[PDB]
Amino acid sequence: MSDVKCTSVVLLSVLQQLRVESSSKLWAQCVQLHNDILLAKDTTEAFEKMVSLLSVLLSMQGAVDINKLCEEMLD
Amino acid sequence: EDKRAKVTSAMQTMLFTMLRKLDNDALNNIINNARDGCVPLNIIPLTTAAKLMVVIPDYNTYKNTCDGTTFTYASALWEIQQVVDADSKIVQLSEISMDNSPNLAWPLIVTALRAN
Repeated sequence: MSDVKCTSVVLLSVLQQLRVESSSKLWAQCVQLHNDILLAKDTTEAFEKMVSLLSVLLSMQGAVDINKLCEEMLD
Repeated sequence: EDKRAKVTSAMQTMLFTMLRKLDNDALNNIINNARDGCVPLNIIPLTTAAKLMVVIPDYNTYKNTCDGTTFTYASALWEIQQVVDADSKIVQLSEISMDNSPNLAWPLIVTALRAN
């Protein structure tokens, strides 16, 4: 569960560099969702907060095109 | 932001690498659910029966995703009570059948609650 901490630390920064540190409420919830994941001591809670955190990035209609990111992977 | 735009791609390319490799079903479901245009509209709620808005773009996704009043998403269980249409106009379950498809206002928007 080294990875799940680490994905989490980088998800927040991806959202941070998308200038949602202005976001105040969106940010605050992510900050404690990221904080609760770091403080986890099991896999489910950690994936359970992890699933919520990432919902944010996917709900931003223009934050980034996942099709074109995904199409960038194996090309 | 131009050079920033390169370091931007490196971080969130790397992120979906570390997400494909995480190999969770919940993460991989919501990630690929979103790739064919089926994305969340609010944060996923873990709390007891809190609000969940998702966008469904076509009937294919629909009859792939909706079991009567129960819609499976995020390796979880979801209970609905609000399906509107593209022209923000509320729909009903029975009306989203295989027999009404082309007349309706896709995409549809389901509102959902965690299930006991």
